[PDB]
Amino acid sequence: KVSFSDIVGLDDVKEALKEAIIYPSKRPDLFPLGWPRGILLYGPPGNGKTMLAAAVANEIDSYFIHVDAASIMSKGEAEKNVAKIFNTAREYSKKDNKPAIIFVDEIDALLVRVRNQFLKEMDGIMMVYVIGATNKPWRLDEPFLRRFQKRIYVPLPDFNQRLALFKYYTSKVKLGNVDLQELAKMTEGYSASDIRDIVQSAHMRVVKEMFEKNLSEPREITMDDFKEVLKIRKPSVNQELLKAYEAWTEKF
Ligand SMILES: [Cl-]
Repeated sequence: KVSFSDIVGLDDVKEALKEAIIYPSKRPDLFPLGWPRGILLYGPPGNGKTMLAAAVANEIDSYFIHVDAASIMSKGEAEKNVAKIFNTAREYSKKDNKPAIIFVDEIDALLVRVRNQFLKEMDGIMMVYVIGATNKPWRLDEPFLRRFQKRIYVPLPDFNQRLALFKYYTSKVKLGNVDLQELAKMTEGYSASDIRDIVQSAHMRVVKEMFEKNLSEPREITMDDFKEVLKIRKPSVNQELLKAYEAWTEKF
């Protein structure tokens, strides 16, 4: 569904995806020195890596093949599955004159037989892209990383993104006099998925009250409800984990 224009902020992430995938897919003649087919999206979990990847496929009218690495690693059947993913990508790309994107969620789960088969297919496509997503980029060894020449940090949401997230999630519920700009100010450090969880939990407070009081509709959610949720629900990404991303980035 999603396109770049549905996505608030992330201007640097968008630019880096345009440079790596959208521009060369639209104008391959403008990249005579070549371009990477392996894009690594990395950073804290619950920040829209999957949605960014889907949005890229929409921008370039690509086929999108969504792969979860943990499901491949629990199949033998696994090498066959890796081969079949890349060959489906190739055959559909050529047959329809259209790029194909293989999105591999939790790519670090591949970590050696599957790892080796995977890298051989990467070398082989080098119009198919592989976007790998990880929140543990330190788990990838340097040889593995050499097939991913574009590495993009996807950050925690900033003020404008948090505000758009609250607007989106709360449009589904009944709010009282709740200033969404102040909820966004108070949530510096929380991830996109923490924000969804905050709204769900604030709604759960009023629903639970409605049942306990035997009423038929919940009351409006108030600022008091959100603050009570934020006392218990802390950012799921702490300072330690964030400095690990900075250290990995400067190193790589
Ligand atoms: Cl994510």
